[PDB]
Amino acid sequence: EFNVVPYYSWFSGITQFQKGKEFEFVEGQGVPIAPGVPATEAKGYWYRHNRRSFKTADGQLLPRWYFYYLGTGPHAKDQYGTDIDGVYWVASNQADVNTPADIVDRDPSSDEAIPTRFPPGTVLPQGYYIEGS
Ligand SMILES: Nc1ncnc2c1ncn2[C@@H]1O[C@H](COP(=O)(O)O)[C@@H](O)[C@H]1O
Repeated sequence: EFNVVPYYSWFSGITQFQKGKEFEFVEGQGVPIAPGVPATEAKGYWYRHNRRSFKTADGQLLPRWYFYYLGTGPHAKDQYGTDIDGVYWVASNQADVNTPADIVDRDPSSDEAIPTRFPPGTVLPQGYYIEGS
């Protein structure tokens, strides 16, 4: 949850459930599927939301990552592929990463998030759960 309204991702998040496993994709992979989007526009980044829990007298949420098309979201101005903590860049090999994706953001009610799905052959990062799946 957010005490500051986030930029809305077109897609459901990917949640870490095993500590220690790194968030990664093979180069050319990792852009979630949206109907009608040309592969030339399949470029962007996953952004890590660190989550924080409140203290109890019991006994820790792990991060959840959200996808943003290139030139959108909280890192809209950062260059593709730049080392930034909490940003993981992904792109189809059809995409030119020197230009922002031609994709207006999501919301209001207008559209709900698309459950995150990847094409056959995608190496899925172990230790992460794709929300919606
Ligand atoms: N920065 C964000 N933080 C939390 N939720 C977001 C964010 N951007 C968009 N959303 C939408 O809120 C829902 C949470 O994602 P998920 O719970 O993993 O299914 C998703 O449908 C998101 O796309």
